[PDB]
Amino acid sequence: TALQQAFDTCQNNKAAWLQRKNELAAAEQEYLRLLSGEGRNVSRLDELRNIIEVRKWQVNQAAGRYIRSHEAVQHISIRDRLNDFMQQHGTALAAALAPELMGYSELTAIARNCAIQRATDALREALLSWLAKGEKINYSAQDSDILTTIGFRPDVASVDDSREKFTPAQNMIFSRKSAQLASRQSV
Amino acid sequence: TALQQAFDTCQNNKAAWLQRKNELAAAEQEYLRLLSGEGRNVSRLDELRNIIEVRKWQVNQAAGRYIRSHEAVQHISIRDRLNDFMQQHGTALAAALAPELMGYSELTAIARNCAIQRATDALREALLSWLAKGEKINYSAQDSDILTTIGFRPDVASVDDSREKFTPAQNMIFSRKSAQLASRQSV
Repeated sequence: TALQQAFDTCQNNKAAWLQRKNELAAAEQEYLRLLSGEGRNVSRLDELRNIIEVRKWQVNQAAGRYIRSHEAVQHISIRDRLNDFMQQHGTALAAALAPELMGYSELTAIARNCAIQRATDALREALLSWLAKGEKINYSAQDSDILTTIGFRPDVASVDDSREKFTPAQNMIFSRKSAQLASRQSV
Repeated sequence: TALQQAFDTCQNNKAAWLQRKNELAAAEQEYLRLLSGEGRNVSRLDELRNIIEVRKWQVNQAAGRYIRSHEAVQHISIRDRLNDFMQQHGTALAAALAPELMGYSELTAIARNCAIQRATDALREALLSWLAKGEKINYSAQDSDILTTIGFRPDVASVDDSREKFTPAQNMIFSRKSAQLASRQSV
């Protein structure tokens, strides 16, 4: 049931990222409205700029968390699907790889690594040959709905908000500022 | 049908390498016979040493040629077996690997390479799990005999005889010496 946990964790990350995005958008629009209002509220403008930047940092963090959760759920789905496929086709698969897979138990570390590398890149070449002809690849029937709901790739609105990286000092400063802002807004 | 050409090239390499080995052994035992005797055949001993050196070089070259041919025939057999198994179960493997394999045709170079790497090392992890659970696998049914006469690995003699390497200058000098020796023996 770990796949369901990954799925709904990704859904929660999507929800949190969207909530952060609309909060930032509302703060941006009210900041522009107040700036265009010819108001003598310099302190108000400064603290709204601070809120804007805190919201941007929170949006970046949420987008990164959602992207990593998407990667994790895709990876676990791949693990399970390939695991059952290989569990069912393993006799033929290892028969096709007998010349460099037998004796794996007693082979040395360097020999084992060389053999698995040769098997791995030969299988890579086979995958490339199969993909060359240009057919259509479909989701597994058991796990089609979850992958369709999650999507093949994360939304482009999640990668453009994570293209810039924050230094650890910036990260901790923004964490303190966000905590202070949350405490102030809670009152 | 190149597998048969690889296999009888392997057999011819047996012929050549065994001929080099037993000719070198005969020359070595004859040299030791003449050295043990009281005969003052210093020129004979010198030319015998030259012959022994060029025969060791020829044995090394033959062992290297065997290693190359054996690796080539194993690679061809692996490619053919992967082609057959992949044409058999590509739909299932694509259903397993769909989360990052569909759309590969229109993806950019870097994305294509990253997806290939992720699929490839996921398959490597699956193969490691199969090896870990400890089930033994025999050779391919279709091509069992061709790859069981040649053996799982090249002979230990072909390995330790080819362990030492020669710089290209040594290779060309030894080629010239071998040509001169062949010309002298022919007449």
